[PDB]
Amino acid sequence: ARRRRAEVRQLQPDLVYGDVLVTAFINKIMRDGKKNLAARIFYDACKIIQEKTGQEPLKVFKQAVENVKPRMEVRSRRVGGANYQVPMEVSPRRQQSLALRWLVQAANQRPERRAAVRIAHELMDAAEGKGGAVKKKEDVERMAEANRAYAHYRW
Amino acid sequence: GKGDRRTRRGKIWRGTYGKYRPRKK
Amino acid sequence: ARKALIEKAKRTPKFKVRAYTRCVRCGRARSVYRFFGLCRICLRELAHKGQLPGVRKASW
Amino acid sequence: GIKSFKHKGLKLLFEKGVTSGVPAQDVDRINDRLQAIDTATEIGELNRQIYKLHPLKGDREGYWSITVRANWRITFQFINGDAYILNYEDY
Amino acid sequence: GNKIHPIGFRLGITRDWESRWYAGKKQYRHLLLEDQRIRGLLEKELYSAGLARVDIERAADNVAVTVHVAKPGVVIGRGGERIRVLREELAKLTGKNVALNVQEVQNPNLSAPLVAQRVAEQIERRFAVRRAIKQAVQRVMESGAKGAKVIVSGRIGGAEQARTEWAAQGRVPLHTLRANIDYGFALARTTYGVLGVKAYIFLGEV
Amino acid sequence: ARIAGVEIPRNKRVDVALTYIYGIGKARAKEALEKTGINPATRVKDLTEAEVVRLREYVENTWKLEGELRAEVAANIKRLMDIGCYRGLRHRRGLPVRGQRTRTNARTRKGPRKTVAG
RNA sequence: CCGGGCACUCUAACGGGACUGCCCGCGAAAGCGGGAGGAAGGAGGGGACGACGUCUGGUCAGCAUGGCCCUUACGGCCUGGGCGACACACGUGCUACAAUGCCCACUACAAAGCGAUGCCACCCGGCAACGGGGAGCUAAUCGCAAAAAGGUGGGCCCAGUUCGGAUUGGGGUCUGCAACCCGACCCCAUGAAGCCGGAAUCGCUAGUAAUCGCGGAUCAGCCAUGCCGCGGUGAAUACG
RNA sequence: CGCGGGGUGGAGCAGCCUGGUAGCUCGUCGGGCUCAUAACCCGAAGGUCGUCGGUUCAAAUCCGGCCCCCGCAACCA
RNA sequence: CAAGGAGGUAAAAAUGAAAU
Ligand SMILES: [Mg+2]
Ligand SMILES: [Mg+2]
Ligand SMILES: [Mg+2]
Ligand SMILES: [Mg+2]
Ligand SMILES: [Mg+2]
Ligand SMILES: [Mg+2]
Ligand SMILES: [Mg+2]
Ligand SMILES: [Mg+2]
Ligand SMILES: [Mg+2]
Ligand SMILES: [Mg+2]
Ligand SMILES: [Mg+2]
Ligand SMILES: [Mg+2]
Ligand SMILES: [Mg+2]
Ligand SMILES: [Mg+2]
Ligand SMILES: [Zn+2]
Repeated sequence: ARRRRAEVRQLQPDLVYGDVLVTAFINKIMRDGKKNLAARIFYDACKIIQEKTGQEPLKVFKQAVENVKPRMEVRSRRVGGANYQVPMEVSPRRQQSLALRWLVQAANQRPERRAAVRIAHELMDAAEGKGGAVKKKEDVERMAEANRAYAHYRW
Repeated sequence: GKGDRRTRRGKIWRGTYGKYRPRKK
Repeated sequence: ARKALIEKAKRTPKFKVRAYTRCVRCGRARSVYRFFGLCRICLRELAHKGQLPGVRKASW
Repeated sequence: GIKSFKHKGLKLLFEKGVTSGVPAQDVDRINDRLQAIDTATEIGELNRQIYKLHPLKGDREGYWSITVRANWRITFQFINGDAYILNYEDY
Repeated sequence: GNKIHPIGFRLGITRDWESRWYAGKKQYRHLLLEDQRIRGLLEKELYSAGLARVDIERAADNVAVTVHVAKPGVVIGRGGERIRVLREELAKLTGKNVALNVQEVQNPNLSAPLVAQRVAEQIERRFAVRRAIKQAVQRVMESGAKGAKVIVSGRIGGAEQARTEWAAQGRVPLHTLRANIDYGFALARTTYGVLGVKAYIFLGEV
Repeated sequence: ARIAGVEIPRNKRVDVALTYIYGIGKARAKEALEKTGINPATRVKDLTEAEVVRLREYVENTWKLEGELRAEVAANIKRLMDIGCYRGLRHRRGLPVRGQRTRTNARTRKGPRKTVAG
């Protein structure tokens, strides 16, 4: 019954960058608890960003996250055996989490061969507003758009 | 290939040694 | 088959592989520790009794 | 005709006369019951007062239950003049 | 229910051992069997003494054995028998230094094994169990105890129906470690079966 | 190149291409090209015809392989035809040869499930 | 490795160490929030501990025990068989379906435990399992063990394909009186199903889930992918 | 005995006329949900088309002979 | 700043188990 509001977990800043965000992204890359392979892939992809574009990956990655941020999402709620879906706003914590999660997932959805090039490209596509994650973001906002009827149920 | 008897990895998992996994040096 | 069966367990002749462990306090053939010569059941009894030198509850 | 057993003790008493699977004082009791279930051509014959016959309910539907003694039952499926799955169990 | 043996629960701090010797492997097994056969042989022809403990100590062929008894009446002055061959019959499968001592347990009403054994005798005397429990507790409580508790379980007064008679005065905290709680148990053999008597005796600590 | 009974594997490393023959596997593979003295990491694409001839001549001879040894293997099972042993009956019933568990599993010899129900 | 030294690390024996004691705010009190205080905090993180009682719960096959029954036998010994059977159904699992992947070589970084009726260094034969030798070790001395994921290099290049390892043929080793029913490994050749799971269903809130190997018990051997432990790298999220 | 209709998985019905595909509900069998049963959800299996002949390259289907089932008709003296 | 008197009321979900 959540007596405690569960305090927000804080991370360690990365190497060379100091991000309070990049490490969170590396973590999503991480599988089976191998931060070595995870971090390597991201920094690898950072080197890949430099090639296809003359931009610093610290902004390319930053803007990509900003473009894959759900303004509002759909929430299933009350009365009628939980029949309604109230479109709710998204907390900065949750926009944060969804952005990075959808990025990595869409990144591994790509037909490319190497994990680094998937990350790099999906970030470049998302920075422009083209990524498959941006599709996911825009999709979730469609659902939230179509439910404005009983949005006044709010909460 | 943790169950293939023709790998250093499968030989680890099985425990035993052999040609695919020599007893060091 | 229990009395004549704790006989064989101490008799131990005829082929070396036909010989087997067996709790002494009981007659248990399973979970017999070589260290005490007892089954897991008896061992627990005596450990609570205090009749097992040094043997003490494990908490960590 | 009894055609299949689920209880080994019951099986041995009727087949070989091996009594070491049942209680010793219920040997005659269990015997007369089994012979009755063997001779029975329909469930209606297994209806003597001393048997307290009844079909079981729930997941045991399709089964029957005559009383040996106390809380002890012989359960089975009777079908077309034959009983199957003769079990000895608690009520 | 399910509760751990209040003796084993201590062992380390509060309540020391009962067989205090050290050995490595290849020896522990043999010496423990001998040790237990001593306890087994003693219990038989020494029950009339009512022995609270059977402490045992060793030091390479030394085997010391301390028998705690309420009333050591069965020792009778040196060559008055009841000790001579009696402490010498141990070495018929031992052959080691059968050093048998005898202790005088002062108050038997504060020795848990003795309490339970007195109760278990009364069950076999066909006594009224509930009244026997009550008295034994008060008897223990009468001899200065800080808390007591006796438990007989099963087949009380014969009669087809296993029961459990319960009585306890004062304080008996089993969960506490600094407890000094003596635990005893006894089998009452009856013509209608077997029932067990637990006895808890408690004193202060800190 | 039609090495034994097969020819299929083109541009894909001779130590690997060799594997595509019933009788070669992996150990006999590098064993054959070190004994014939050919580079394992080659193209397989019809390289030096001489290396291919030597390879073919050694491999196809030496030990039995392809359809010939399939016949021998099948004949070794036909050994336990006649009035054969227990191991033959396991080849007869279609059940596992090495006495394993057949109460469950053993689907690789029994085949897919049939389901009786009762 | 020696001389020597034992301050560091470790080893294991007793101790010191926070009790929201100190500051602000709230309150009648308990207490709650917040802050320098320090390794630590408002039961620091885990163990052992399971009230009166409940389930005619479980256990006469650990053992004890009332009653009933068996005694040239419902007891006793032996050889062999069976518990391992298989048209099927459910549970708990292990290995996978690949490229944050697999293979080969090189090179690092643990803890907790076990061993002189055994662990077996280093050589020698052997593709290997293993066999011949044979040193040290009653073991923080010697041995089991190189930890493995990791790192470096190189090779496959996305196809059931160097993924996957089932199944089967042949040849061998070791324990054992003996391994056909029914043992574990080693080597050659086969290389199946599976390309990620229907209705449903499980675990876990911080060293935690996931992933990686290591030890022990029982043990001649071993059907252990189990159980009990050990450490390595190490997430996500909790509005409510 | 005269006309008309009909025999199809276990049950009840389609498909026949415009020959090459046998389909539907229920039941059955497997698996889920539940302490359990029912309901519900998932997934399967199941038919000599009454029978004997004939036409066809091919017959549940088109054509005859019997075999049952159903419905009409059997009037004037 | 403290409430009495007034009114719309959940859903679709049925059974019972085998000597006192
Ligand atoms: Mg044993
Ligand atoms: Mg088998
Ligand atoms: Mg407590
Ligand atoms: Mg019961
Ligand atoms: Mg018994
Ligand atoms: Mg079994
Ligand atoms: Mg396939
Ligand atoms: Mg594929
Ligand atoms: Mg929790
Ligand atoms: Mg069903
Ligand atoms: Mg149901
Ligand atoms: Mg007219
Ligand atoms: Mg009804
Ligand atoms: Mg009722
Ligand atoms: Zn025992």
